[PDB]
Amino acid sequence: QRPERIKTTPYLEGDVLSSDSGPLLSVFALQEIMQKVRQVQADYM
Amino acid sequence: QIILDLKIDPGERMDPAVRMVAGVVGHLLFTAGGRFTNLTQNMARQLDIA
Amino acid sequence: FINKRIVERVRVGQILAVLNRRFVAYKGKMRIMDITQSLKMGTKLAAPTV
Amino acid sequence: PQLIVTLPLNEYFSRVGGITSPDYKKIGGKVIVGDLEATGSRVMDAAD
Amino acid sequence: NSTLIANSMHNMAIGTLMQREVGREQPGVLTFLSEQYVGDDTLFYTKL
Repeated sequence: QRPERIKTTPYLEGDVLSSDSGPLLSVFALQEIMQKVRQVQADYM
Repeated sequence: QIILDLKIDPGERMDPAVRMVAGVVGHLLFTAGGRFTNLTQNMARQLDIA
Repeated sequence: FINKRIVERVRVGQILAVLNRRFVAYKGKMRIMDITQSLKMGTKLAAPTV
Repeated sequence: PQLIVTLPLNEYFSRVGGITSPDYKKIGGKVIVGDLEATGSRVMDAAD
Repeated sequence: NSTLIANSMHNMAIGTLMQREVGREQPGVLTFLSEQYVGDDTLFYTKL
């Protein structure tokens, strides 16, 4: 349907490692920011 | 809107060759040009040292 | 004999006449933290070995 | 089939005298299995 | 055919996790100078 994903040579073909999406990455970023700020506030007075 | 920075953790030890190769890679993986940037100045200094 | 104002008879009209010091305070919506211990946070770099 | 793969490691870990510092890269000296009674005296080899 | 190697190697992993966690939770209090793995037995020479 989309011509830019047509692969004619095995150079661009490879194994699949993992997969992610937007609804996971958004909460992941929020969790990372909150964990960082909590750790910084906890480590010092 | 998102800027990277170097993280250090005293509880781990690693091969320094990994740091050298990472310093090589970081000079052609990221962008720090005159329009925008992807990394902090401290990380740029660390990559230059590596 | 001591040349100090330890106890003084004061009228009610001049109770608040001792307000002459300038005090500076910080907002409650901002945080104050001590980062003295942050000066020792660092890691060493090992020399490569063959 | 187990031997076919696991023989070289049993051979390799028999050596002694490695460095056991946590910051050293090689993990060969960390394992003390096999590093016992190589001298033949209990008092001599356990002086650490 | 690889019981001792697997056991000592697993203990190496366990000790690595122990060092990581004790470094993370309480930084600078304890420094590991030597780690020793044999069988299920584990030994540490550290500075307090």
